[PDB]
Amino acid sequence: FNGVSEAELLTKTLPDILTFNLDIVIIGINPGLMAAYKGHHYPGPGNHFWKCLFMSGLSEVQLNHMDDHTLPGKYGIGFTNMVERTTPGSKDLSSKEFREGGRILVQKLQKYQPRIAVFNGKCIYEIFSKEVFGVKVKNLEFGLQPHKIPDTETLCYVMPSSSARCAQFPRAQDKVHYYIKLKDLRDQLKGIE
DNA sequence: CAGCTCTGTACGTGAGCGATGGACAGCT
DNA sequence: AGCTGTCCATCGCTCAGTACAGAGCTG
Repeated sequence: FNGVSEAELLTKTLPDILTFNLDIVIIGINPGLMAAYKGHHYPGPGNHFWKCLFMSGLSEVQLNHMDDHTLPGKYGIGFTNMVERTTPGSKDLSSKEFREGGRILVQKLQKYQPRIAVFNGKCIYEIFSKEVFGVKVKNLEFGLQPHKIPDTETLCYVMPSSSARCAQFPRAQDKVHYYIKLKDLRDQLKGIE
């Protein structure tokens, strides 16, 4: 990491990119090493987020992590994470951390009230749902969820993690459907006013 | 028995490493 | 021609959640 130790990166955090009146908030699991290094969302050379955002038409050009600060004003997209703490993988986080994260995340969403809270990962929505709605899902599905963030009109939309670690959706192509459906949901909500 | 939870394990792509060797040019 | 060093193509390899079997538990 250009002479920067893994030990130093694990201490770093990644600032949220949140404003009011957003259409979408991308909720990641937590910052990975490269995200902590760069100070930008999804720089992972293999992470599919920026590729899926373009292939779906949520961005009209291929953007990258360096553009994340332009996303609220130009595309109506913000960013946060279920957990603040940096680690190399999603399995380095404890259940307590996730639940402490969900409580902080629900307050952030209740403050900014985006049209749609996007869970970039199934695992984080499984914990979120149980913690915030008291609902333990039997057959948890991707896409639009039946509960709004409490005391808001904010919807919950779930996608497989943009991380390339996930073998069930091996390519950015295998996840674009969900980004397209997200775009469709947004265009519907903007049309409904 | 029949459901639950909780943990352990297995799994596809493609980008980017370091290592290796071939192509090639400079010089004698 | 013979030698030596750089460069670059290419190789093999690592590595960035999810689903599910099955043990242990419990109604």
